[PDB]
Amino acid sequence: RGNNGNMTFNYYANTYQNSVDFSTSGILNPLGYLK
Amino acid sequence: RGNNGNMTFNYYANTYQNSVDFSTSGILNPLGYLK
Amino acid sequence: FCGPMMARGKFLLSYSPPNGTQPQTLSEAMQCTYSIWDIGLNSSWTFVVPYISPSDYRETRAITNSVYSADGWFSLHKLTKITLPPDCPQSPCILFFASAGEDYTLRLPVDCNPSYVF
Amino acid sequence: STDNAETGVIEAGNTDTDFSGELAAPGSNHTNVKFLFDRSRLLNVIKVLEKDAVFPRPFPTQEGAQQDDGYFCLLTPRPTVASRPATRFGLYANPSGSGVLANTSLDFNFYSLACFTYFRSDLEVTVVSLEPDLEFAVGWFPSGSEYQASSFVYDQLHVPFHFTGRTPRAFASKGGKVSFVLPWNSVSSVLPVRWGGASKLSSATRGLPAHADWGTIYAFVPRPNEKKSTAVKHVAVYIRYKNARAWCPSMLPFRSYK
Amino acid sequence: DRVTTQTAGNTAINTQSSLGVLCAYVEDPTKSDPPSSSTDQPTTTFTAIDRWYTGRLNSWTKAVKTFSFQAVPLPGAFLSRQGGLNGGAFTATLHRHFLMKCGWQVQVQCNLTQFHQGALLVAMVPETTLDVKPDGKAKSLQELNEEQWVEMSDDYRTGKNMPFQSLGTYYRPPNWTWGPNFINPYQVTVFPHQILNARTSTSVDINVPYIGETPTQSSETQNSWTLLVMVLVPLDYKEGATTDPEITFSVRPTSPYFNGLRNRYTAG
Amino acid sequence: DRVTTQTAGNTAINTQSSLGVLCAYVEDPTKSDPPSSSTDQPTTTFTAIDRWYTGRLNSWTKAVKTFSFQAVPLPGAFLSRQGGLNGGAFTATLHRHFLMKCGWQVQVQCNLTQFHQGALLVAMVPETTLDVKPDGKAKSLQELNEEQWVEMSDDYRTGKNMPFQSLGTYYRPPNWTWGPNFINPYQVTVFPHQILNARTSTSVDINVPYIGETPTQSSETQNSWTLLVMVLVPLDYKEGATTDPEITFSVRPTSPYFNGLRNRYTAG
Amino acid sequence: DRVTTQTAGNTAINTQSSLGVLCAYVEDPTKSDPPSSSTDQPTTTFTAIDRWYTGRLNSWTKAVKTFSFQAVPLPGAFLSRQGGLNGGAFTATLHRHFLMKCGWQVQVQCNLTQFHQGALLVAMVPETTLDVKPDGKAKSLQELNEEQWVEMSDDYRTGKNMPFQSLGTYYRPPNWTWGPNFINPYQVTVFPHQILNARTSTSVDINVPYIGETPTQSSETQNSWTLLVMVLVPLDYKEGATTDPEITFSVRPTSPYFNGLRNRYTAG
Repeated sequence: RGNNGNMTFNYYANTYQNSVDFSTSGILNPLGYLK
Repeated sequence: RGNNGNMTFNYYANTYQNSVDFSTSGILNPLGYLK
Repeated sequence: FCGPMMARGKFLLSYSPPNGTQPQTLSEAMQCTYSIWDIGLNSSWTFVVPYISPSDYRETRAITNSVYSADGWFSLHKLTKITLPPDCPQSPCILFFASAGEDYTLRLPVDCNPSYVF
Repeated sequence: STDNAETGVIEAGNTDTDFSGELAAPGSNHTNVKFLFDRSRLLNVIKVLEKDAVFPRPFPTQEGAQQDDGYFCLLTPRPTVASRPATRFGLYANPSGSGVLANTSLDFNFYSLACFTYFRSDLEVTVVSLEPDLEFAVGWFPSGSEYQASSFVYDQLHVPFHFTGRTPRAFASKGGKVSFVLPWNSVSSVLPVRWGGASKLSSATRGLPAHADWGTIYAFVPRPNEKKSTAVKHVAVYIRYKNARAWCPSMLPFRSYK
Repeated sequence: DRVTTQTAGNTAINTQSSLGVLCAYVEDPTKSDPPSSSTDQPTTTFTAIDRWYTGRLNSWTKAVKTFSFQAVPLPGAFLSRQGGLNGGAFTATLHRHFLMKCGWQVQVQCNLTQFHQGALLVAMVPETTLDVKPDGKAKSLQELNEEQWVEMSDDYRTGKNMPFQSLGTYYRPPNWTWGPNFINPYQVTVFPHQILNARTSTSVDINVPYIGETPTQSSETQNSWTLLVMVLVPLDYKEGATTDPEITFSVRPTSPYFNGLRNRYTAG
Repeated sequence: DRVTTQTAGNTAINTQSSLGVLCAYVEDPTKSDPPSSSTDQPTTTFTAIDRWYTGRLNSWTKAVKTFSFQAVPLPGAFLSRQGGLNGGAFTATLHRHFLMKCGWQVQVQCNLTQFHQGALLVAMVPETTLDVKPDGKAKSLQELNEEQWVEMSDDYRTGKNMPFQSLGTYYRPPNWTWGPNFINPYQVTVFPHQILNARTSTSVDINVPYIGETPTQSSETQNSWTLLVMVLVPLDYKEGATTDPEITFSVRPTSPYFNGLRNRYTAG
Repeated sequence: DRVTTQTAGNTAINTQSSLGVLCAYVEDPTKSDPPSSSTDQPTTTFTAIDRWYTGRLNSWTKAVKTFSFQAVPLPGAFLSRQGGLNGGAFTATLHRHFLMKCGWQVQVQCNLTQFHQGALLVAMVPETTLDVKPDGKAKSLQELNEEQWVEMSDDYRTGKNMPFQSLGTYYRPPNWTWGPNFINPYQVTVFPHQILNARTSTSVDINVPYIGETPTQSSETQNSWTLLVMVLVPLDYKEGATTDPEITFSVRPTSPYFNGLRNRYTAG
């Protein structure tokens, strides 16, 4: 989401409004684990 | 409602257009009661 | 605690909500929120400063001093002096860390202070 | 409560851990990375081109060089100097002397909260005029690309090649503003907030990333070279991070006690 | 429990005061895939490089001040043999590949006594240039030996002294006031770390996964991880106690992937 | 009916001319929950503080003019012992906590006769500074005794005289003309109240719940409720009738919650 | 195991050498009912008094002889603030009630070293007058500070010096030879206790229930329990070791019942 309150409509397609990775094919987790 | 005649659409989500309380989890009533 | 392992001693950590005068005495600290820490096998002690406030949120910056931006004091008293055997360094040191408790939350992003670059 | 910080792991407690009480309900999620960086801030102030330019040469630049300074804006929160990537951030405490005063920039806000090593996002750019009733246009070329210099003659008027091309050119209305979003376009996967490598095997500057940016923008007047003016015009460049993501916890700048 | 022995190849390191292994970011920093940026079959782990390499650091003395430190660049230290860190087959393979991706398992050894006091912060720090002098050149083995420990200063706290490109005579030399590679000594505990407190253990262990701005990196120039040893509490003891305790470290490259095989690297 | 006896702890107050208890805002102003702004287990009601505390107010005379009044700050009056209002264990607990949240049950006593005439308006007023002098200082017990009743004036009707911060020599001192803490005497009946009319009763009862700009408030500075006694119709009687009838009041804190225990409050 | 943390209200006391808590007479000395001798609703525990109060005792030195002791009357010490023992809301409530019934949880703290030797007997003793001088007056804070430790003597072993009523000139003054409040030092281990041996722990814990000749007792005069700290084996150590180890204690009133609320106690 981010700082976005637009729930309604998206005029431009996702791949144009944003960049997406190409394929190679609440609950905050810890950044450290003691083992 | 308030002084609002917009019945139709709400472009921005409720949590952006307004503030809402966080959780801690016609008929006009009297402000005084004689007991 | 970063003194030698042969050392022993006890400390009294206390948190006092606002008062007209800041507590100084062991007798005063002991009447506030406090815990007694014993030096031994385990080296550390965590102390959670309770969130005791009139308002559901508090000011992050004390621009003006008030009950909403200043919430009292934390203090450390030595309860029983540190005891050491002969041939041991004196004045052991205690490392201090600060962090957010599990229910800690921040609200309203504000402008940064750019002075770190001057 | 009893613990051992030497372990490298300390659990976050609450009032009821050692004392008597309860947990305070969550008040907000403003520390959310995506939400936090999703707002515009000033990146740099640049001069407006009124003719085809000569892009600043690489360092070290020697006296006598003929080039346009303070026109190109490298899109990055990282320190920049004279339109190029930099490591140290500088300013001029003594603006008095000889030599060109290199333009420098830094996203002050970003670094005050950049407690991580890598970052990535799309970039929303907004250009605002700092001059009254200005009609300008904005040009931009991708990370790894370059400014196309020179010009062509139409009706005996010189028109810079920066008026054409295959990359974004935004002509604002008189007194208007320009705004658009750009995708992460560097060849790198993420942007190194701090870096410890080197971009070359020889005579390289340790810690200086080669393409940690979203490209370069510049502004120009939609007028031929001949109708050039004498008063330098300035434009402010704002940036906003969209769909921001961050990796590997790191430090925040040191705050002096003096 | 506190007694552990970690095996790798024809190598095994023991400790009788383990605090456990601090794993950074993921439960198993060892899991890793080949780089998506190279189409050539990579060279992966073989038994001759799946082991612990051990080296030395300068001794800890009463004179070393708070926040003074020592840094070990990775894989840099292998390339320069800092502390006598000769990487055997690992270095030989590193020198023959353009690219290298890997994680690290490290243990820092420093035994004191129940009568000594002091604490060292041992961390694995991402993307630093702490092994370089402000003039841009890497500190030589001799320079490391002459200084012993680097003192924390305004320059380091500020990043004011990090490597940089001189602008040239065309420009007025600016006042350098800050750098992104600064070190805020109070926040070094933000990184994967353990504290070597004289009173609790004689060693610390950290296990980190590969990180970088790209899927894999140049063998000869990368420095994504740096082993940092910094004084938090000055060393102290009474006359008669052993002085200047030594410090050593063991490093094990994990899940390495080498790409771009070629003749041995030769400086240009 | 008109004869009631209200018990609380080791306390009981009787009246034979009750008009009933005026409950403000809700049917049971006693229902209340712990403050959401404090994570520490609060101290709640215990029998030693679940009771009525009784004090005195200045006598009513023929000379007191219409709209003249007396004010009792809550819990302020407990802190200063106004009217001899010593809060026993309640005050002792109040002085040892940073925060306090509670409601109040109050009864004002003033018996006249079937031959006297006059009426007093007794109200519980939210958020006032009627107990403070214009210079900002709280009226002392001596000052309250010297004035007896505060006369209604342009200053009070206007809020022109409420406490304020002097601007300093840098600013031209402005003409203060109004204040939000004004008192419109004609509208005091808007608040929870009852009227003590010489001809109908010798007492009045009001029961109010906790209110405030925040879930709980500073013990030492809050003044969300103020007991106000104001003359509506001047007292009058013929020679021979008892003169200067006295006025007393009883206050009971309800559903109190104390947070932030510490050593006794000490002025800075 | 040996590491424990006991919480009570906004209080928590930790020890890393616990010997366990010695509970007197019953498995849970905390279970208790209201006094059958008072018909008024009692004030019971509230969070502001459900906590540990901590104070000081005089230091232990090589010069203190075997069987020398220090005594802490309960609740007496709260009333006189012995050792800086200010009972906050507990004392405030105590001073406002005629009767009080309660038990006690106590911990005595005194850390030594693996190089020190000596042992202290820490006991909770029922019905003593060890806090009183033979002339009948209670020892003042100054007198306690001047003597530091009370030496065991024929008078104490005999009870010969306990408080008493002088007969008057009508009678021949008799030879006082014994008293029921004597102290047989060898049998002090008959009481609920633990021994603080330099070599085994730095603290001791005792938990006792309410006791008395009647269901409840006078707040101002009762002394059913007395914390006794007595030397069993003299302190000793070599030059260089820390001298005069300090002694502190923590006390928590359990299941208190207060009856007979009234204005603050005022000496007659």
